[PDB]
Amino acid sequence: TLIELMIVVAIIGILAAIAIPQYQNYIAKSQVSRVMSETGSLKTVIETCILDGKTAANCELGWTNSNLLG
Amino acid sequence: TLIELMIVVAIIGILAAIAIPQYQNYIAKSQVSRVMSETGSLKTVIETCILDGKTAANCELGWTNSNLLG
Repeated sequence: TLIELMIVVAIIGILAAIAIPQYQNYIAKSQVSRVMSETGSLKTVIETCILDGKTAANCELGWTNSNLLG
Repeated sequence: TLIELMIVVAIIGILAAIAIPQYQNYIAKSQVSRVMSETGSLKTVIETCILDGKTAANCELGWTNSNLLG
């Protein structure tokens, strides 16, 4: 019957119009948190350099490239 | 001969006096059935409008004029 197909179309339209929870707030936040870790891991060496008295060129950084540009 | 003509007249009288089967019922029933179908065709759009939440003025009918006023 036509009414059943029209009900099916109405259900499809209802499902297609679901509200998107704006996921950008999540992803970016996690990314920032990740940076908060990586740069934080450097606090160990820099302090160890400063308390040792080495210059900037003599301070060895065990830094590996991060895909978020650090 | 006269008797042959009178027999012809009698046969004409019998043929003219046939019983009419009261055909009004068939025409009335057919018209009512077609009005039934035409009005039931609007159930789909009315139900979709009601289940969608539209107001009376915002429900668009596909109705076209019917030669029967119903």
